Amino acid sequence: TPPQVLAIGFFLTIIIGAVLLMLPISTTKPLSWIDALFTAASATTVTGLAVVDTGTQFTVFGQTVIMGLIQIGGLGFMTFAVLIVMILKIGLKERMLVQEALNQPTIGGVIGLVKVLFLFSISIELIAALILSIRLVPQYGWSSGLFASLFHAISAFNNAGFSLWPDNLMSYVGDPTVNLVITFLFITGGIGFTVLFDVMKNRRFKTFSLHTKLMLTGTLMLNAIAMLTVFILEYSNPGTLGHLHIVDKLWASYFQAVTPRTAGFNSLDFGSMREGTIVFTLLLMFIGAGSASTASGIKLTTFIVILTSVIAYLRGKKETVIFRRSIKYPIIIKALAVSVTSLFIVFLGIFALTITEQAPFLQIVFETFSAFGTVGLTMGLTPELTTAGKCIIIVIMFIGRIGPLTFVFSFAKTEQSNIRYPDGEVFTG
Amino acid sequence: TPPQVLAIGFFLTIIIGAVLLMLPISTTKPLSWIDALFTAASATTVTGLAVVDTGTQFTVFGQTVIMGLIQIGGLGFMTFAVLIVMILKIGLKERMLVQEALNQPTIGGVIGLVKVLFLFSISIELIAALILSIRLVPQYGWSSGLFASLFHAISAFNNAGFSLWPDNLMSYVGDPTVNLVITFLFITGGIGFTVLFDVMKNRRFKTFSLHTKLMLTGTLMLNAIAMLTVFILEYSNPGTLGHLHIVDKLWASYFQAVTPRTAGFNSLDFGSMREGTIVFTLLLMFIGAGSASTASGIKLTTFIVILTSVIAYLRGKKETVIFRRSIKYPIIIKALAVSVTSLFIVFLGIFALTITEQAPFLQIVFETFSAFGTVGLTMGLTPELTTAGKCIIIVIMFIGRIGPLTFVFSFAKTEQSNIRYPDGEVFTG
Amino acid sequence: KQFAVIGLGRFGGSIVKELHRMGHEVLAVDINEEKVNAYASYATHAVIANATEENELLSLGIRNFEYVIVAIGANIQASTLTTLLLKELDIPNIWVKAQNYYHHKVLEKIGADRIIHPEKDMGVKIAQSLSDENVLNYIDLSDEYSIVELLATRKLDSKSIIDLNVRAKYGCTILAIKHHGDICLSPAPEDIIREQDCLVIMGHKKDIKRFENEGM
Amino acid sequence: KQFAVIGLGRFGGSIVKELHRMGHEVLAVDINEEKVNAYASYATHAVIANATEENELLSLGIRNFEYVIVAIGANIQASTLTTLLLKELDIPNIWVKAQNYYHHKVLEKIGADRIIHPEKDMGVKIAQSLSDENVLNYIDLSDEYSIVELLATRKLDSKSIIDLNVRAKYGCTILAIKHHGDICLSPAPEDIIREQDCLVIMGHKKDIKRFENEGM
Amino acid sequence: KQFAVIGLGRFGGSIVKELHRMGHEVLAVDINEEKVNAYASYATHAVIANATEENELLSLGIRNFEYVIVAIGANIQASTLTTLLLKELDIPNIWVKAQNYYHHKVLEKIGADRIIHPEKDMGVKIAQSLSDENVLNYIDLSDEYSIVELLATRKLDSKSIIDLNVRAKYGCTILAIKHHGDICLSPAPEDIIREQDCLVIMGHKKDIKRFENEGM
Amino acid sequence: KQFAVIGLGRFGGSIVKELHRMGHEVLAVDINEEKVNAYASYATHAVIANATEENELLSLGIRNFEYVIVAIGANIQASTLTTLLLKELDIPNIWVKAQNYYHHKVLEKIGADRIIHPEKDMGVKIAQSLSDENVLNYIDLSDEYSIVELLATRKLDSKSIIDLNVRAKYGCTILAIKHHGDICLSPAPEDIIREQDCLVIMGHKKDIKRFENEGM
Ligand SMILES: Nc1ncnc2c1ncn2[C@@H]1O[C@H](COP(=O)(O)OP(=O)(O)OP(=O)(O)O)[C@@H](O)[C@H]1O
Ligand SMILES: Nc1ncnc2c1ncn2[C@@H]1O[C@H](COP(=O)(O)OP(=O)(O)OP(=O)(O)O)[C@@H](O)[C@H]1O
Ligand SMILES: Nc1ncnc2c1ncn2[C@@H]1O[C@H](COP(=O)(O)OP(=O)(O)OP(=O)(O)O)[C@@H](O)[C@H]1O
Ligand SMILES: Nc1ncnc2c1ncn2[C@@H]1O[C@H](COP(=O)(O)OP(=O)(O)OP(=O)(O)O)[C@@H](O)[C@H]1O
Ligand SMILES: [K+]
Ligand SMILES: [K+]
Repeated sequence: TPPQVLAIGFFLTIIIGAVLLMLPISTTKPLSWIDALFTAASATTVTGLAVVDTGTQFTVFGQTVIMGLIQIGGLGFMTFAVLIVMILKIGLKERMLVQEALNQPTIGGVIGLVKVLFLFSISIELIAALILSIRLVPQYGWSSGLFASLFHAISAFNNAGFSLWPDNLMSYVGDPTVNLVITFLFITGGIGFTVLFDVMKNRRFKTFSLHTKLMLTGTLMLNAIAMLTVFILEYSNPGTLGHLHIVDKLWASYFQAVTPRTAGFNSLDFGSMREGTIVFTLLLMFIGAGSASTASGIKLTTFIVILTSVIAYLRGKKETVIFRRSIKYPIIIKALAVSVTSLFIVFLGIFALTITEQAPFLQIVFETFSAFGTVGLTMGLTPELTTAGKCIIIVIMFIGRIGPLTFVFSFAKTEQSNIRYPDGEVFTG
Repeated sequence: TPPQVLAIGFFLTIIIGAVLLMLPISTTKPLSWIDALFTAASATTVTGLAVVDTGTQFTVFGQTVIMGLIQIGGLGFMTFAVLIVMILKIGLKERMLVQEALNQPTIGGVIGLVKVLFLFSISIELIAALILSIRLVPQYGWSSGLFASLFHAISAFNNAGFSLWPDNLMSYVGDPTVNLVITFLFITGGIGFTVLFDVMKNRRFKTFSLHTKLMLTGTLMLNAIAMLTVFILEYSNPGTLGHLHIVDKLWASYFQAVTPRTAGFNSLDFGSMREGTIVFTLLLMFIGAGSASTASGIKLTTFIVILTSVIAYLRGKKETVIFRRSIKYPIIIKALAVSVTSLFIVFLGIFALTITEQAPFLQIVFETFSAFGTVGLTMGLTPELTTAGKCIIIVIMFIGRIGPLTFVFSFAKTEQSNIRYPDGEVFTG
Repeated sequence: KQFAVIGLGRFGGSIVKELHRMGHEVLAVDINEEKVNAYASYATHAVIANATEENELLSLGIRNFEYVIVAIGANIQASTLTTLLLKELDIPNIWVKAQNYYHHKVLEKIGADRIIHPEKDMGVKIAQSLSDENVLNYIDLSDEYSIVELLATRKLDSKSIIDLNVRAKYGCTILAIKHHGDICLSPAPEDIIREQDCLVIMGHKKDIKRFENEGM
Repeated sequence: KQFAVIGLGRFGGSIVKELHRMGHEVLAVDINEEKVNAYASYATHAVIANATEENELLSLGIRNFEYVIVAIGANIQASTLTTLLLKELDIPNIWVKAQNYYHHKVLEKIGADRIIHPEKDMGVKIAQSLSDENVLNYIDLSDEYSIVELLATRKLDSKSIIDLNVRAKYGCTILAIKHHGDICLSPAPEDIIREQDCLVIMGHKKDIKRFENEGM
Repeated sequence: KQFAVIGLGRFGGSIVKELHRMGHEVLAVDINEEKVNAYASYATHAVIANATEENELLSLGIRNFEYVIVAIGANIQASTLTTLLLKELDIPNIWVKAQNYYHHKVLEKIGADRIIHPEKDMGVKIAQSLSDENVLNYIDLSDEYSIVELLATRKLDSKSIIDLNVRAKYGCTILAIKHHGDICLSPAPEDIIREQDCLVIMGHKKDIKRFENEGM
Repeated sequence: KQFAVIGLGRFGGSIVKELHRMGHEVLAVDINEEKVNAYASYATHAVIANATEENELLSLGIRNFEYVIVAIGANIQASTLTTLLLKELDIPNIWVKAQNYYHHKVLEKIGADRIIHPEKDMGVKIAQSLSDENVLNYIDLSDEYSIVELLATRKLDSKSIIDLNVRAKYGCTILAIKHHGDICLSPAPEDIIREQDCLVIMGHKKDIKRFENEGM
């Protein structure tokens, strides 16, 4: 079935990926059973967590395998499947999978979205990454420069989190090129391919879809909240951002407000933040960025819908409405299903890990959220995980990326009861 | 004003309660501004947390003020208001408030519920508490025995959490009388007054309301899960339950499975539990017990509804149905509003406290949940709270008890837009 | 006294609206959702309920009410069933709107405490004012004796109270005069009566119409 | 063991309500939501379902029932389709309500196990009581022989049973007497029969009416 | 600067579609959900609302609008009530669609600012073009004087503007010529007029028809 | 080859059900929700959509289909609009169901690729079988020549294929014989023909009926 095909195919490219990475040519120092599967999974589920450092452990070859898996997961397993066939057409059966894969209600010219998204991807990936990230990165030479400038784009656009070198980009806290060029890439990758195609086509402030409108104003105002949050909280704290010029205090406060959904790049260390900021960063990375998309757990719109729904209820207008175009019921209940599932899974991961591992609590909590949110950010349990803890993070990374729903729908017995039942009074207050 | 009247009246008996407790006659050692308000609030919001120990700091007089406030909050501010007037009738305006206060959809003979609940309360409070807790508690004499046996009932039935003496009842880990007589009291107080009246009247396994049916089977199976959970996890751990006879290992595993919603009594210390159990206890005390009720944050039924709703959606039956009597929509969306509000508040309390205080994370988290859930259980920040931290726990205890909804409805501008708006497509996946 | 208005008609809705303006406790009931929503603001309380279903009536806690008014006048079946329920549920005062003589009869037999024909009653009163262009308003004390408010014709302009007596001539008594809005109650002869001034006379129905003919 | 009542009419609803009062297992089915909700309390179960759709009938687990009653008597199409489904799904006992002779015929041919005309049957019984004001109630043993309950006229007041023998004289036998509520089953001659007492006679239909004519 | 179109008819819907294409602020209102949904894309806003209910009209914030257009032309009751509300709510400009002479009269009396009969008006204009096959389009300057667009017959093919004078002969003046799409505004004599070329004449209504008769 | 069946009638629904059983790609479209739900299992795919709205048709990605079948035969307006849309959207093959001669005409003019009258066609074929009780089934090769399947009368029982020659005698040729289910294709003289066997003859329409008359 459409959900299963998404699942089995996705799982396979992780196994494929793991066997490729465990392969000699890609490893400098011999690699574990569990770690080969974990690192592979995190590239293909575009998470960003790594048990083993990427720049050190993986050969130029293995790092290309990493890019491939990042490319695969970031755009979507099916997207390439369609492209393979396209280049090699196109069935309805196929158009059905694609629609499911790009979480679309309609099958309406959905291959036209696959056409656009891919062409737009490799386009902005190339021009911004190769070109602009070579302006200020051939002080690594050519053999190092052109490969690290490219790798970081494919990782950026796709919201991976994978930086080649040990500092997950702390080195460049202030560098405007790396700041801008990498945020440009990972925010626009984030918001809907819907939003990109819509903005490219319609071209006017007004003529944007209710989705696109919500996404453009939503991503803007949440970023502006989070930046103000990261600034105000981490301003005094000397550990991070205390010892920075008033200007570099921004480039960091900006970046850390923006990276949690769902990029995974470090401008500062996350281990050394006032616990409040971390708490806030948890919420900010439950809510991913966009539904198109590159990745999320429950995606920004979902959050709006459920929130605005409850707000509406509390007033209480009989129907939930944004932007004066009202929101149908089947959206609310799907939102409520996306929401509950994701949270319940994250809770089980937290509960599991406090029994799988001996470690600090907040660190487990941040770790589970970032695993499901395919974020990539840690205060650093990641290298310190138990073999069992790595497993359950691998699971949580798999479900989080594939979507908590389409995972259930893979083993869900589809039951259509046509009969109704009498009303039942039940107090909820 | 039905919501406001509930709120202002409830807030007043806390202020009344605080001024009464700050009064000389009730205190042995002079008491703070903040602490008088906190301890008062916790008795009247039937929470169970105390900054200052109850057995030591409060005179026999002050401990009676504590019982009064516990009685007031446990049954409901309005319940007594109605009784006052009854004994002194009865207007519709009044019947409106009562219905709101006992979270009822209908105003149908709702005073008959007030009649029953009160009479049943003082009835089981007296017979079980005075009599049964005096047959095995006159080992404190008469002046100490007959007062501590009574106090613990009013505290038990009403899900307070307030034990008179320093061990919040650890002393009696094995004592069957205290175990049974106190669980009998705090579980039946918990489940709906609906459930009590219904069981008393209808008297048959078969003829129980959907609510009552859900509550009786719900409370049973969750208790049986939690006991198995507390046992399996805290079995090995020497800190608690490690050094107990296989029989007393039960009386503790039972009690700690049952007390989190929302009693607040200690059979074991919660500070020394494998973090897993605590995580589980968090969830178990987000979900209160019953909606009638004595206390909760988001009540057991609400949890079923939302869960069973998502389960249903995922299958997906077009309508959400339990026990083959289907659940109407207005219940789902209220459940979704109760749910979101409570969780969002608890999150703000956690975020606030990691800024308001220097302390361990898990301990703040457990503290917020238990404050909103009006639980009463701590890993022990309670005495160690900052003056500001005490404030925000007071707020969280106030909202949690009154209901997160009826709180919003007190300052909510009721707007009923009759116009509808066109459909809006929005991706949530 | 607690009031329940079942049926938010033009008649029912006016009772609810008035009793509520007077500041009583009024429960507004109607099967039509839109009607309930409308009278929400103009009642102590509004509820969607089908008054013919017993359990629905108990849910309102109807037994709480001293006075219940059934202002369903178009549907005879709805009205009769509702009132029967109300009598069975031992409501002290049941006031019902009737459609016609026959509907009145059924209500009578099932124990409605007071039956009203708002339209028929207002019909005859308006008809009187149509036929006799002089009578502005009136109230019947009995079948024979009545208090009538009359618009003064030019046949009375600047006439004195004693001068044009009715207490001797027609056996009727003038109770009030309203000139340009100003009111003179139990007026003392002589008083000036201008044209178009409200004259309030009292006596026998036939006697007044005799004064109307010869005086005006 | 298990009963399913499809169609909560006045007839169907009475079967569910009775069988449930007797404390059996009864599934109440109806396409109208409001009907299901109403009989919720008076059935082991209530379900909204369109009995003509197969998948909907399977969802009820209809094959679980020993006896299924189709009390749809106004809609012939609904009734026939439902019963056909039930027979096709191998239900052991199918009892259906029929509208008229023709509907009976269709049901007969599609294998309804027992067909009932509740109205027509009660019609003829009530007509008998109308025509013959003496017969209160009766039961036919065959086309010719019948047990009849008769209201005693003043023509029998303070008469002895053996004195006014029905047996020797008319070939009928008196089975019971009911005076002021008290019941004398299988009475022994002589017994007093007062006016308005229930007299239960048994014999030939023609014989009884001959006794009715000459005795009463 | 703000427009509200109540009633998304063929007429109303065309106003809201045009004004929006011009890029104004237009609120599209309709009681029918399906109509609102349809014009969602072709309006600054769309809202489902019953324009006869006051609270619903206030919810739109109707008092915001400079111009409100009531394009309900089939329902007289809906139209008159709405416009009355709008006038009562002090809207500066109220433009309403009328059904017939009588509906126009009701609107006139309740203070509609401008009343339009889109069908009747377009009727007479089309009728003119039917009767006179030569007149393509026209605009009346008054009851007597008019500017008319005429299709040139073979009676004018390759004729000169100076040669076949309208100014001296008939008292009318030619304003434009359209040959094969190309337009000669204010043409200077002489100019070639081919067959089927749009000739725009101006003068007295009777004068033009005299030219039509004798010239064409 | 991808198929889209708009209108899940008895006709449409049979096409989607068949094409799907053959294992093709079929999109089932219908405005009625209940129809879509029903054919969900019997189609590659089912969607609720109003085929007259363009945006709704694009949402299906209709332009992705090689063959689209409009089996709306009761609503002429629905059918004509839909087919017009499909032609405008450049669908290669549009097969439509027609109601009557006039509907056929409109479809013809708006460029439907093939028009079918499933009822009229099956009408004439069944009528033939009614009139001529011998003809079981047939297929017309042209207006004059036809292959006919005939039920053999006792007039042919145990007759030899050659002995009773149609080839020489009537100018027709026997193609097959079906005795008790067993089939003899292109039979060689002589063969036994029993009563009630299926005889398949081929030739001129008039010629066959002459054989029917004299042979059978
Ligand atoms: N079973 C019912 N329960 C509650 N309300 C009902 C019920 N049936 C009808 N109504 C309401 O009662 C009223 C029925 O009365 P009816 O409106 O049709 O008008 P009326 O009494 O004849 O005269 P008027 O409209 O002038 O008051 C309606 O407002 C209707 O909505
Ligand atoms: N397709 C159906 N499936 C199940 N129940 C149906 C269906 N159609 C109708 N019913 C219900 O079955 C019942 C049959 O009632 P029907 O009114 O149409 O007349 P009736 O049986 O003669 O009524 P009564 O029993 O009072 O004499 C009704 O409750 C009706 O709503
Ligand atoms: N009370 C109302 N409130 C809001 N909208 C209404 C109301 N009454 C009618 N409408 C809408 O306004 C329009 C009224 O137009 P109506 O079609 O029914 O005839 P019409 O004016 O002659 O239509 P047309 O413009 O095509 O000639 C419709 O779109 C209708 O849905
Ligand atoms: N605009 C539409 N878009 C999609 N489906 C439609 C539309 N209009 C009608 N239908 C559906 O087309 C289907 C075909 O039915 P149609 O009623 O119009 O009659 P029909 O051709 O005579 O039926 P049949 O094929 O059994 O003879 C129906 O299910 C109907 O609901
Ligand atoms: K990531
Ligand atoms: K508590």
